[PDB]
Amino acid sequence: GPHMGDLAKERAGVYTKLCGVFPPHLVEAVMRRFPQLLDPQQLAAEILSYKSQHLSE
Repeated sequence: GPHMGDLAKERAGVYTKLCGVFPPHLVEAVMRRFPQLLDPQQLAAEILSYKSQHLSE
């Protein structure tokens, strides 16, 4: 997927729901991880690891 155009519609709705699944500081970050894949549940998977990696003892 070299070109871009339809992704705008996905990220639009996806991000909207992200506000109800995770905070902005997270989404805004994870969004950089999957610049080609923007999903409500998918983004959750990445965050699950990102958080666990920065979890106290």
